[PDB]
Order: sequence, then structure tokens, then C-alpha cells
Amino acid sequence: LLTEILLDPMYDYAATVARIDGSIPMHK
Amino acid sequence: GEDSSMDDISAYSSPGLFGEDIIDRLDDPFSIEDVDISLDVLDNLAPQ
Amino acid sequence: QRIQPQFSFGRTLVYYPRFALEAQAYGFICNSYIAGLTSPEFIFGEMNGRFDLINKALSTSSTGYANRKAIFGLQS
Amino acid sequence: LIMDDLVEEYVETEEENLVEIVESPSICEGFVQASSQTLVIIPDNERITSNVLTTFEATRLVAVRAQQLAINGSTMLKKKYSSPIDIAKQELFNRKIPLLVMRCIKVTPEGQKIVEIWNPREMGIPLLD
Amino acid sequence: MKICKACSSCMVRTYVDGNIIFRCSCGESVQGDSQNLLVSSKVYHTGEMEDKYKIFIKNAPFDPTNCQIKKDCPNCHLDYLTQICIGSQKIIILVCRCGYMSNRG
Amino acid sequence: LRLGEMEHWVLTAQGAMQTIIEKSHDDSDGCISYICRNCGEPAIYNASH
Amino acid sequence: IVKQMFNVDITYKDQRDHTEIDKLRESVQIQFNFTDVNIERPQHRNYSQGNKINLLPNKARLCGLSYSGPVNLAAEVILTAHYSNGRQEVKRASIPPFQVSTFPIMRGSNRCHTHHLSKTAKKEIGEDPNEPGGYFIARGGEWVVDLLENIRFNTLHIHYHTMQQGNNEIIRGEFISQPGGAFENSSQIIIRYMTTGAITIEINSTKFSKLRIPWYLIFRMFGMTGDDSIIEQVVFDLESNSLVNTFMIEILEKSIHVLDPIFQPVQHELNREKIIQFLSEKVSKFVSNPSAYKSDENAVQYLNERQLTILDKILLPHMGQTADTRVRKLRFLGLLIHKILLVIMNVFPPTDRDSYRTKRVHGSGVSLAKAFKAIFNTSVIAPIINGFKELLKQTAFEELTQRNIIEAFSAALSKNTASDLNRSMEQSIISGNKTIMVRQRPIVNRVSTQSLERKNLLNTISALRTVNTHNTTNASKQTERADMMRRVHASYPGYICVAQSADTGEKVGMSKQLAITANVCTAGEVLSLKQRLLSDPAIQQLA
Amino acid sequence: RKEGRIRKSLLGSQVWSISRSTICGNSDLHLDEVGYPISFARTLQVAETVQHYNINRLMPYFLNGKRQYPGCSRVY
Amino acid sequence: DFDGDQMNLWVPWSVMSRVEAELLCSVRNWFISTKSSGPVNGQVQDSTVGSFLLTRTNTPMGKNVMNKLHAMGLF
Ligand SMILES: [Mg+2]
Ligand SMILES: [Zn+2]
Ligand SMILES: [Zn+2]
Repeated sequence: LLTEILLDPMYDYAATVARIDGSIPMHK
Repeated sequence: GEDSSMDDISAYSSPGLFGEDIIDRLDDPFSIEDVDISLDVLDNLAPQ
Repeated sequence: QRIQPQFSFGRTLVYYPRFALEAQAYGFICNSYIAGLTSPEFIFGEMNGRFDLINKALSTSSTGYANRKAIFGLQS
Repeated sequence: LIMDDLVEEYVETEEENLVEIVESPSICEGFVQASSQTLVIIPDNERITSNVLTTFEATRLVAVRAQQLAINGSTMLKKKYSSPIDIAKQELFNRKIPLLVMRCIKVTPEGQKIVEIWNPREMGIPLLD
Repeated sequence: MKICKACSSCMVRTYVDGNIIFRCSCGESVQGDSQNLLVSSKVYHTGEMEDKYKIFIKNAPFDPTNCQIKKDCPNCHLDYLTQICIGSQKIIILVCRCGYMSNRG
Repeated sequence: LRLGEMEHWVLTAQGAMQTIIEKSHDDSDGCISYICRNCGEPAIYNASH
Repeated sequence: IVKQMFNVDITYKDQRDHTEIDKLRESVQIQFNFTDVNIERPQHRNYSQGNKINLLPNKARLCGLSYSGPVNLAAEVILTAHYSNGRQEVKRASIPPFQVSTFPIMRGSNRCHTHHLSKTAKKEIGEDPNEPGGYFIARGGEWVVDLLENIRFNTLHIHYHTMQQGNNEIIRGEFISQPGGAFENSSQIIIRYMTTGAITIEINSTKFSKLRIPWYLIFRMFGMTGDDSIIEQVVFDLESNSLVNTFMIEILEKSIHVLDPIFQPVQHELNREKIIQFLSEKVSKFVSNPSAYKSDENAVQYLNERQLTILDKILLPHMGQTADTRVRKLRFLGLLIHKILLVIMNVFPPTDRDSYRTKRVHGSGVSLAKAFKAIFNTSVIAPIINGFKELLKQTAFEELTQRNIIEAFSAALSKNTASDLNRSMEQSIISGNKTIMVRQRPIVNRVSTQSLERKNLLNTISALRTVNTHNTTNASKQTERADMMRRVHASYPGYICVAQSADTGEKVGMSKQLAITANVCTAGEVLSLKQRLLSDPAIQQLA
Repeated sequence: RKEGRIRKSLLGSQVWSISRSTICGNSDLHLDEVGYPISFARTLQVAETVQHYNINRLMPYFLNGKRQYPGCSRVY
Repeated sequence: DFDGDQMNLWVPWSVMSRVEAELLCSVRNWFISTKSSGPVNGQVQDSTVGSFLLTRTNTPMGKNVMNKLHAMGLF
């Protein structure tokens, strides 16, 4: 399931905007 | 007349050239059939 | 022979009138390379330039058939 | 189902104009075996081939001698060498090669192989250099 | 060309015996006198420079792409004429939009 | 990597052999074949068995 | 294409006799049409049971998926049961809009998820902000549909028979006629002038193939059986002598009187019905008995009416597709014969095979339209056709309910196929080969394809601006033709780059490039201009 | 045909112990000399039999092995 | 030429092939063209003009001479 979502590009977009806001740690 | 169920699917591909129906037996003057040169070294045929 | 009127009946290019008698209409290039060819001079030069590229590609394949036929006739 | 990558088709268009009762015996016909030949060595005074080794024949002599020096080790060179190629080459040049050149000129229908055996030590040596 | 007066069909010629007698598929015959005896003909260097280019010559003064020369038109005295080259004979014709045709063509 | 027809023709023109033997047999699909010499047909030979 | 062109009227004749009504009935007419079709943006099943979340192009490229948009179809099915004694039972069903297909979506098109997205959104979605798109994402690779260079439709192409093989022929004139826009199916007619003097007209379309008809036979099929009228239609005048009309008249006479081996029974016949029957018998399939059907008047009438409808739809469709336009079709055909015979006189030279005035460039839309119509036929209609045949095998015809009809229609498109429109469209995109076999039939793929080699953005843009002639079956033989089609032509300047070409090997001059300012037009409003021309007082109509 | 048994497998062959690379100019090489990269020289090998006359010469090749050039990795 | 040409190179390992390669197929035998009976090789481009410049009488500076150190450097 994760491999279907983690390779989904909008998750990278959703992740990179959470990193900017600092909602998630910068690394993985 | 109005059926397309066994429409000949070859006529769907409209003709592209003029004499497509003529079988021609003269070999292509650009083929490398009788020239035994490898595909990777085809750059050796390049001009300069 | 000079450039043939292939654009239309009596025309060599869209840049020249029908049945033009000037030598430039039939491929006579007046400029030199260092001077810089004009647009129709370059087109005529490209017709000669491509026609040399076609001859090369024919040369490799045409001689390949003759070379193999000649080898087998003579190899023994 | 579009398959594509067809195996084509191949066409040949030419003609090869290659210009007592009898029954089936098994000994008159057949005989795939060829009759054993007898070797006729042309006398040394009747040989009409070149007394100088061709570059082909000299190269063959050197190659054969070098291979045999690769399997054996015996030679007649006073000056020792580290390579069989050098030993064979100098053996040819010094005229002490233990090989003979048999030049075959005939196959007689009577089962007769006519040859000229040439001694490389008495023959001229080509350039090879 | 002979067409049947009743069937409107092309009739064979049927040269029998001392005369020419056309025959239709309907069996009608009309025969032929004098001017029907031309079986075949061929004229060399004819049918060229009259019928092949008549439309082209007529439209040439109106063609923008035709070459033009500085020469007075006898009829309308226009300073320019339309120059035309036709055939392997390279016949030069000067035509004008006024209908002047150089009497050649 | 291929030694096509033309390479063989060139080596033959040079009268090579041996190099042709080496490349075409030793460094290629060189096998050893057995013929009966009596019927001319391929035969079965084995030294181990 | 789906609505106007994909209409089905197929009749089956069973042998099932398990009920009195089953014995009384040996016929069934399957008839259906679609009026709904729409391609929506690509979807992906996130966990095999989701709500088909959006599929972005980078997900397709990374995971090897196909960036294809699903195809939603709705069809109206009419089933008619035919019995003896003239009875006719009809079952009608309307199918809800169903989806079993996906169509590949070109990146950047209005059905692509990045059609109007911002450049920054494209940047963070994994796409190229500066690239324009124009390619397809299929099975882990990016594919570009090139500009296939095609000859001009509705144009008479006349070329001398300079092939030096099978020279029993003299000059040939082909005319590919298209009923309208790009997507209407074209019917090609070939006019051959023969050494024996005959002038044979061959029509190649759906219903016709490799069948050569004498010209006068086609002319008098539509009435006008008088030879005078035919000669007047060709030469335009039998009363002005001239030197050109004399030659055309004499050679048309020679063609009229030539005995062809195949059409001997109806060659001399002046009866329109007999000729229509003969051609229908020869050209229509599924009629194996040539004598059994003749004793039934209604079978004769059916064959004649079907043949007349076919000839209405196949002979010069651009001239019209109605019976009232048949005489003007005869006028146009006479004009074509007149042009060919003028060219024979050396009065006109043959058509330039390489001049770009008589050439068109078909890209993405047209090539995919043709490939899609063929593939949709094979992988949609035939599944449905066989499913309905088996359904009639399983169940009595009046016993069929509304729900069963839809089950057999939708299920037939599902089993063992399940994607084949998408898979076959992908195969056409990937291959682009000028010889493919679909359902074991040697057809040609007119889709100019090319793998997207991203060496640089210049390479990508040049690839998307590339015009390929793409030699088909019966390619260039050893002649001047292989040289002339590679030369820079005098019509190239301004539209085809005079300089750009492959500098090596077979591809020298084979692949052309659009000039910097050249553009490819779409189909215009032909109807408005035609109406304005007809309303113009300066133009006198054919009538 | 060219890809057939005769023209592809009999009249020609795929061979081992062969290398291919781009050529380039070296004015410091004799006309009868070719510049062979050391990566290719360590890949292709020359079969030298061991005898009394060459055992001294082949010892440095044998001792080096794969570790140093000139070396060798195969012994029959 | 060196515009991207690729040429095959295989090193003989058999003694018969190695003996053959140096004795028979060495390039010294192809110096004279079998086709034309003339030489195949010579000076090309950089050296054909280099031989002319070396052997010409007068340079634009003056007489074409060099001192001992630069005459030695030519060798
Ligand atoms: Mg090169
Ligand atoms: Zn009549
Ligand atoms: Zn005037």
C-alpha cells in the first residue's frame, strides 16, 4: 500500500510543503 | 449498408502513398543487406 | 544541368517568376561563402548539398551488392 | 491483439540452367570411400616449382615449428631464445628446420598423388622482415 | 464516332467489303459515305502550342507569378508586358491584359 | 563482436588461415566432427566412454 | 467516430429448433448504436478497492503505468426477431453509460492532469515546467506521435506506370475521397488505362476490394445507359471537334468495345437492374448460392437496395452520400477520366510525387483516429457481436428480458479482454510500424511514432516538429524514386527545413522538419464557406 | 538472407578475445604501432606455453597475477 | 578518420596465429597498395604543410634557418 502512495507524486508535494511549514521532520 | 460489424479494417487505414498496391521486386538501393558491418560501428559510414 | 523548374510549371522557386531568364533563377550563385549566401542561393546550395548526401548513402549500398557478387564470382 | 514484428516472407526468382540395361547393385555404385592414393615424389632433377620459399610457405614452416617447440623443447640453436617464435624463425634462417615442404601438383584418377618435396634448408628464404 | 440513332450506342466499323458499314449491338446499320474512310491518322509536331497552353496564355497577363519585361504594348501602350516561354522550342510570347497577344501562340 | 563476411574475405586475401582458424574455431564455435569415411555420414566416437 | 461511424446492422440465421416458435424462426437482426462517449482524466486504484484517485504523469512513468483516460460508452440496442410468414418481433434495450476501455492521453492535452496546472505545481509534481508536452506515457516509456506525411485527399493523383515490372498497364489515376472532416472514412477509387485500350475503375473501401469495373459499367449503373451521354460526360462535348476531343472520343470508344473476361455477362447489358444485381452478387459477401436467391423476388430486392446504398456511400462520398447526387458524381468521374486522358496526351505532366502542394501532414489526432476506429471495431464490436450471438444461442428470443440483454452486451466486452482497447492503442503507439497484423490481417499502421529520446529540450522539440513519410509496404524500389523523395524539393522553402535531415544512411532526407514559422492547420468551417460560395451570385452551381 | 544460417553463422562468426573502441590520433606512435589501453590489455590474454626456454621469462607474469601489470589470470 | 570511427582489435594468442600475424599480416606489407601498386601511406595534413614549411627557402621573417639548439630539437 505504501509503495503505491510513496511513489505518488502528490505525496512528495504534500511532504515538501509540510517540511517548509515544519509540520514534519526535514529528513525521513 | 449501414453496418460496421465486419467493416474491413484495412480500409480504415486510409492510403498513405500512391502505388501501395504494386508489388515491386527491385531491392532497396539503401539497404545494408550485402554490407556486413556491425550496427554499433555504423558511425564509420558517416561523412566528414 | 542547372536547377530544374520543379516548384511549378516554369518556376524553379517561389522567389522567382515563371519563365524567369536570369541565371540566378536556375542556381547561379553570385555570392561567396565568406560574403554569405542569400535565402534563395542557400536553397539552391542545399539542393546540391543534399544531392551529395544522397549519393554517398547510395554509394555504400550500391557497391555492397556489386562487391559481394564480384567476390563470389572471383573468390575461387 | 496487434502482434506486429512479422516474420516477413522470402521469395526466390531465378533458374539454375546447369548445362545396356541397369538395376541396383551395391558395389558397382556407391563406394563413398575414396581409393587410397599412392604418393609419387617427383625426382629432385624434375622439379619445376620455385626453389625459393613463398612468404606463405615460410610463414607456415615457422608457425608449425613454433607450435611444435611449444609442445616439445628440442632444437638445434646454439644461441638460446626465450620464445618459440624466435627459435623457429632463427631455425628457418639458419637452415636447420626439421620440416619439409610438400607441394602437391596432381590428383591422377588412378589414385596417384604427384608431389614435389622441397627442403627448406636448401631453399631460398623470402624477406619475412 | 458513330452513335446509334435508336440505341445511342457506339457502333463498330466493320469494313466489309468495298465500303464502310457501321453496326450497332441492336443490329441496326447506317453505312458510311466518303468522309468515313479515315481509318487512322498521325500528324507530327502538331497539337502543340495551340491546344495545350490556350488557357494558360489567356490567363498569363493576370498571373502574378509570370515574368514581365519592359516593352511597350502596341495596343494599350502599357510600359510592361508579360513574357512567356513555352515548349522545347523556347517560343517567347509577349501578352498583355488588354488582349494583345504578339500574334504568336 | 563479429568477424563478418568482409573480415573473412580480407583475411583470405591476405592468405591468412591460422588466424582464420584461431578466430573462427578456437575463439568461436569450433567443434570436432567424426565421419565414418566408409558411408560418409556423421558417426559416434568417444574416448572416455 | 463512435456515434456516426460505428453503426451495426447484423443479421444472424440460427438453427435452434427446441420450441415451435424456435422452428418457425430462422433469423435474428442485431442492431445497435452508441450515443454517448467521453474520455475523462486518468485514474488509479490506490489500494485495489479505492475510489480511483487521480493518476499523475510521474506516477505513470515511475510505475510503468499507462497515462490513459477511461472511455465511457452508452449504447441503444435494438434486437429484431424475424420469423416466417412475415412476422417481426422487436426487443429494445437502453444501456446505462458503462466503461470498459481507456484511451491513452497525450501529456499537456486538455484531458491531462497538468493541462492548466501552474508551472510551480508542475515543478513540485515531478513534471517539466518548461516542456510543452505532446507525448504519450505508455508502459514505462515516453512516445511521440510524429507528423505522418500523407497524400492529399479529394485529389486526383496521376502517375505513369514506370515500375518496369508487370507493365501490362498504362497510366493510373487514384482518387481518395473523404466525405468530410478528418475522421470520416475515405474510399479510394483507382482509374487504370490499359494496354488493351480498356479504362477500368476500381474502388477500394470497406465493402469493395481489388475489384476492377469498366468505366461505362459504373456510369450506366446509375442510369444514363446511353453511350452518347457517357462520352459527353467525359469529353464534355461531342459537338466541338478539336484535336483533344477526337483522341479522347476514339480511345473511349476503344475502351467501350473492349471485352473484359470478368464482367462479360453485364458488359453489353443496358438494363440498370441487371448490372446492379451482378455487382451486388460479386462484391457482397455471405451470398454463397448464386442461383438459390434469384428465385426469391424479395432477396433480389434486398440485394439491389443494399448495393445501391453501398454505392451511394462508397463512390465519391465527398461528392455526396445521397441518391440525388449520383448524376453529379457521374459528372465528376467523367471529369477525372478527362484529366487522366489529358495527361496521356502529354498535354499535362504527371502529378509530382514529392511536391508538397498535394501532400498533407497528419499528426496525433488523425493517425490516432484511424488506429482507434480499426481497434475499436475489432476489440469492441466483435466481442459484443459474438456475445449477442451466444446469447441468442442460449436463450429464446422473446424470452430475453431487458436485464439479460444488458448483461450480454456488457459482459461480452469484459471477459478475456478487459483492457484490449487500451492495450491495442498502446501497441499502435509503441510500434508505429508500417506493417502490423490485427486479428491476423496484414494492415498498415499510419501512426508515425518515435520514442522520446530526451537528449536535450532541442531534441524533444525537434522530434515533435518532425515530418515523416514513413515508407509502407511496397516501399521504394531501386529507381530514381528513392533519390527524388530524398532531394530538397522546390516546394520545401518556408514549410520544410531545407537543411535539417539525417546525414547518414537510409534516413537521409527520409525525416523532414517543420520550418521555424510553419504551422499545421486544423479542419476549418467547410460548411460556412461552401454556403457562402453557393450564395455567391458569381458562381453557377452544377445544377 | 543476411541473418540466415549461411551468411551469418557460416560465412562469418562471433569471436572471443576481441575488443572494440573509438580510434584517435597519436603522433608519437609508429605507423606499425597501436595504442592499447591497459584496461583492455589486462582483459585480452596471450597463451604462452611453459617450457625450459621461457620459464624464467613467464615467472614475473605468473607472480604478478591479477594484482599487478604485466600479469596473468589463467593457468592450464 | 578520428571523427568517431570505431575499429576492432584482437590480440592473437595462438603461436601459429602469432607467428603468422607478424610475418605475413604486418602493416609493412600493406604500405604498397595492391589495388594501385603505389604507396598507401605518407604525410597527411599537419605534416604535408609541415614538410613544406620546414623545407621552404624564405620565411616571412627572412631565410628559413635555425640555430643548433632548434635543429637538434627537430630530432
Ligand atoms: Mg569517420
Ligand atoms: Zn443501337
Ligand atoms: Zn496592352
